[PDB]
Amino acid sequence: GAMNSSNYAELFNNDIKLFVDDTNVYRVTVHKTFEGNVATKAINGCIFTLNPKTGHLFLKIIHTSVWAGQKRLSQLAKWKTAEEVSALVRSLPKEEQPKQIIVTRKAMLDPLEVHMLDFPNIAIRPTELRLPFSAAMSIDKLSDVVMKATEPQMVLFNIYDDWLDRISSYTAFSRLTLLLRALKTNEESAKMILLSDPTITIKSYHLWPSFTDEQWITIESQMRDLILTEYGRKYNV
Amino acid sequence: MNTVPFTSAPIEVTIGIDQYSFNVKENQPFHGIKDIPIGHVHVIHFQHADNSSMRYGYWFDCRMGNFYIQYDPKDGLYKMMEERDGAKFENIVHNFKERQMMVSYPKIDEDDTWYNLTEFVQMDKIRKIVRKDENQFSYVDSSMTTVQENELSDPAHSLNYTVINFKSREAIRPGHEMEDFLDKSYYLNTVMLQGIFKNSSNYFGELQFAFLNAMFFGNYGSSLQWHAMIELICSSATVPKHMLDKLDEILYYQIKTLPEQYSDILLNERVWNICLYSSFQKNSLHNTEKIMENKYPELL
Ligand SMILES: CC(=O)NNc1ccccc1
Repeated sequence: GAMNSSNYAELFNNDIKLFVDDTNVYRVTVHKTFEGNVATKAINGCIFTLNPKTGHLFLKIIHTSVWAGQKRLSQLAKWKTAEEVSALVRSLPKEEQPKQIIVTRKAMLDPLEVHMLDFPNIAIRPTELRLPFSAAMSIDKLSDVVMKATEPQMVLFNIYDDWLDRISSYTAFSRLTLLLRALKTNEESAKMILLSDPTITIKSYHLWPSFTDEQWITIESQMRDLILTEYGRKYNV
Repeated sequence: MNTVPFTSAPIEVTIGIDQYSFNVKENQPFHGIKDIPIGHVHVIHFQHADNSSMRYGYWFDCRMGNFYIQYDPKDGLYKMMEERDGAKFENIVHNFKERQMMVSYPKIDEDDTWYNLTEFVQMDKIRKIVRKDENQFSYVDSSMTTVQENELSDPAHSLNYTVINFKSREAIRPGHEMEDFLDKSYYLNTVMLQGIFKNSSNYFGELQFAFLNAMFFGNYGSSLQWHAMIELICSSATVPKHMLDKLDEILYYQIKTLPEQYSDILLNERVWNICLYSSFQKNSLHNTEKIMENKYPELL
């Protein structure tokens, strides 16, 4: 059924699964109009689908042109998300199709289930976790590719860079969510932390800096301080 | 006017005839029911005093033969049977009518309740779902399950209601996923109306049938089916105007007749607040919404 802290390690077993986050598919800026009214302007977005065991991110870019002449875009975005994920599964060879698909927001269960009627053997599940995946557009390389795109586009990334060479999926995912929780609670500081030292670089084929093991522990520590902090500055404790 | 004679009443039972019911005491001299209006289906049903578990019942139409009731002490129930010997039947009935051992189906002449509850209920059509074809009448009880209930375990004793499923390939055209799920006009009209029932009278019949089994027997799957068929219409942007108006009337009498103390279990909040306030047909069920709000405002 639902996914929560009890059944947390299921993600790293050898059943293929994908997380799907739809938070950034429909993105607007809200402005005033010459007559003094308000209007939105859509910007490009994306569907964030992730295999938590491999790190593979399938990043489907949603070009504003999708929305042209559409009504009820918030509700349409969820159906368009389900159509893109269904198309993604249908493209993959059978041994590569997920056995589960875990949506980060319950509103996506019905729109996805209807799109995957052809896959009665793929389980569509919700989750009780407060996962930070909306912060994924706070990763510069990801935001860049999304904002520059001029047409629909699928771009593939390993959100773990080469971490799996040295650590396990369970720890790599814990690292990624700590980094995404920090970026979400205070983007400026979180970034300051990651880049303070110019000697540490981001390889062109990676998203995150090339830290050693000991640097990552120092990094992870500071990200926990931040999240505790912002919690005080937000709850006065 | 027609007659259902009983052989005897060996056990204490509450007996129902359509929307009427009366108490018969163990070995009270009772020999059945008279003056049954011809021209409608009818249902006769039973709740033993000794075990309020198991409401059970027979659907029957007097034009289709001569039918009596006879307690079976092996199997423990009032059984419906057909008398094929015509002159033996007439003679039995006359003798019991003469001795006045029968209760009169008490229809008030202003009252169209039964017809309004049964307009499109047909005996050859009920037999397409309560399969028991050696008999002209059809047995239902509280605990019988539906074909779709067994898909989620005895098929001969099932209620093969038409299968409705909103997240199904039958209900969802490929490439109109969102259009078809949010607006079920194509499921309702092409798949169900044109494809299955053939017409709305048939669709309304099954729905009327669904409700009465639910109300009379507390058959849980029957009430899932009534609610489903309601929901499919309420959730379709494009419904013939004649269908919507007839539905408003049908639901209006169903609501009016429901016992005031059985509503909590027999009415589904989600379906009704959708039908009446969110769905496409929020504006179109004027009679049913007035009676729902004055009688069961609690549900809303
Ligand atoms: C299934 C089928 O034959 N018709 N629908 C129906 C109509 C009236 C009574 C019972 C069912």
